[PDB]
Formats: sequence, C-alpha cells, structure tokens
Amino acid sequence: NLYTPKAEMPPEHLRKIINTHSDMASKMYNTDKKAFLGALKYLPHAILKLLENMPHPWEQAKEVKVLYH
Amino acid sequence: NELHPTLPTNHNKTKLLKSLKNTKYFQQTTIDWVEAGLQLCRQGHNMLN
Amino acid sequence: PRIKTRRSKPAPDGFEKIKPTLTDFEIQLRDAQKDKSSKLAAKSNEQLWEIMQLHHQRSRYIYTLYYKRKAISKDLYDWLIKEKYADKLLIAKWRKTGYEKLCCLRCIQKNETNNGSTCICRVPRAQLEEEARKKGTQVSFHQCVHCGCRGCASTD
Amino acid sequence: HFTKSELKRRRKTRKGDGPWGSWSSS
RNA sequence: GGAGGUCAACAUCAAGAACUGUGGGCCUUUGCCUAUAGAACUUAUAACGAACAUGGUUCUUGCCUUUUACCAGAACCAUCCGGGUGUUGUCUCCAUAUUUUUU
Ligand SMILES: [Zn+2]
Ligand SMILES: [Zn+2]
Ligand SMILES: [Zn+2]
Repeated sequence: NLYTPKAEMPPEHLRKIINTHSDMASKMYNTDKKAFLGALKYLPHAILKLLENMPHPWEQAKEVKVLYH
Repeated sequence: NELHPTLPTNHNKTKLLKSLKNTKYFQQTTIDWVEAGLQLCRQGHNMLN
Repeated sequence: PRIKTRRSKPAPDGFEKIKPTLTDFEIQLRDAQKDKSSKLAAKSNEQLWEIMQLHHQRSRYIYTLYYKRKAISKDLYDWLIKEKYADKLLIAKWRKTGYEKLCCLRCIQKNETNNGSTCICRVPRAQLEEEARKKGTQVSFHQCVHCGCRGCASTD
Repeated sequence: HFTKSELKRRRKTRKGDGPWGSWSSS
C-alpha cells in the first residue's frame, strides 16, 4: 500500500517559521492570520499536551516530539 | 468519584492529533520542552491579539 | 539529546578531528533561523530552502564519512546519530538502491500530495525533457516547493 | 535511450555539486 | 527470515454468567433439541483507566434584585483525556526358581 510514516523535520525549520511570523504586515499572511484565528479551538489541547509533559524535579531538560502547523 | 462511573465510548472515537497528522499541513519534529513552552506563549499571545 | 545535559555521554575518539567542520554548519544554521524580514512570498521560501539544504549537507557529511570512505568509528557514528547531528531516516533512504541523491523526506511521501505521485524532483531530467520536447514548449520546473530541489534523481 | 556515459557528461555540466545546483545557464 | 517502532488502517471491548463454528433431527428461514471444534482482552468487595473531569434536560433544595456564573443531591443521557487484544500494511536495524503367575 501507500502509507509512509511522517517525515522528521529539522527544528530550525520550525524556528524560522516562528521567527518569520513575529511581525506580519504584508498582503502575504492574509491566509496565515485566518489560520491563527482558526487554531483557537485547539488551544486547550495544546496547553494540556504541553503541561502534562512538565519535566520533573530530577530532570534538567527533556526533548518532546511536537507537531506543528 | 466511585459512586458514578462515566464509562468511556469504545466505538468510532476520532482523536485530534491522529487526524491532524494526516494532513499535509502539519509537520513533525522534536524540540526541547522549554522551547515548546515559549513558542506556545508566543503563538497564544499572537492569536488573541 | 541535542542540548548537552548530565544524561549525555562524552564523545568517542575521532570527533575532535571532525568537530570544526560540523561547527561550520552550526554557525551557518544560526544565520538561517535569524529572522531576516522579507515582503515577498518566494523570497520567504528561499530561507526554508536554505535551511533544508544545510540539514541535507550535514547529513551527507556524516554519511560520506562512515559509509563511503569508512573514516570514523561505528562507536562514534552511533553517538552522532544519538546526539542528532545526523538524520537516521534520511541516511536510511540514502542506503537504498533507487534513492541516493535524495533531497529531503517530503519528496518521497505519497500521502502529502494531491494525487498519489511524489515530488517532481524525483523524476530524471531526460524524461521530463523528452516530454517537454514532445509537447514542444520547454521544461518548466526550476525549483521544488518543499526543498528547493533541482533534480534530485539518482541518475542526476 | 540514453547511455551511462552521456548521463555523466550532462551531469558534469550541472552547477552546484548537490541537488540544489541549476540546469540553467548564467 | 529475526528483533523492534510514543507508525497507520480495520474489526472488538460489559452480557439469560453472558462467545463463535459445524453435523443430525423437529417446526417451516427464524427458532427448539442433540453430538462436536475452538474462545485473544476485560470482570465478583464486579470492570477496559488499582486513574478520574466536564456538558444537556427534568425533579428537589441553597445563596436571594433578574439572567448568565453558581450551592449539592437524584434520574435519564452525551462530550472529552486515555487503555487492552486481534488481522493487515508500512518503516528501521541486522541477517541471506523352593504355595497365586515365570521353574
Ligand atoms: Zn529533491
Ligand atoms: Zn524535497
Ligand atoms: Zn521535491
């Protein structure tokens, strides 16, 4: 069949997407703003999945596996 | 809690991230937890503003 | 474990010989994620194409050390995979038969596209060129969307 | 219908060692 | 072929203490009786989850200027965070003797 697992992206890809959407004043980002309004149905789920991997007192820092738009 | 069980639904059950994964629009990586927390704070500020 | 914490292990032997060149890719990635503001859309795609190129080149470096010329120890190469200097899955695709010059892993994923097929960089050049010569127009594919790949076929 | 030497002959004309090298002329 | 995946799809998970298949007979398929093969997971101080939240409607109350927002008991129903087991696919790493026994 045709299933192939999801590609592991570089994390600098997410960092540049985050940094580029710091200030969004163009005719471009007319779609991305509507996506930002659309994600607010999904913000309790993102807060839950962040907060239930709070690291623990015996750990310094842990790497989580995130899924972004 | 023990007096009233709320008894989960064992059929169809569409989950969220398992169906947000099948799109081409979401992608996947691993980052530090504190970076993910800071990115969520930036995103959640930007949405409400 | 890309950050260096207490849980990490110290490095094996040959790493201090190849520490500087990898360092180059590190500082070059810290030019790419740096938020240069661009108004256009194509010029904002050029940045992500540069990032995916740098990730590809670092993985080609560790691959061409361990597999082709056998210049580093297996005990070091497992450490470089553990500490995320390399992409294990992209190297796993490089070890196959049809895929050696592969750009990135979104250009062979069939599920992402509209209709089945992979990205157009996976096509050989001569097949696209004979179809474009048959229709007589020209070959109009300059640079891919996902990677910026310009013909990542195995023969090309 | 191409030969294995001709593929390398066309490929050495290509700029920019990896896949990100152009088939264009500049 | 072997191990593994914080990979996917599809079945299945609360009921005469309770499952499916097969052969024969009776009724005329359903059903009843009789002989047989298999049953993973969950369950008896009862349930997938030694964990435990919220929403709707109707009653009964409590704060009492009215509605949201509420107080806390009941009945009926839903949503959500999760779990098992089975079949197929896919991905990765390696591999090609002297009394009953018989002297
Ligand atoms: Zn490519
Ligand atoms: Zn690509
Ligand atoms: Zn491509």
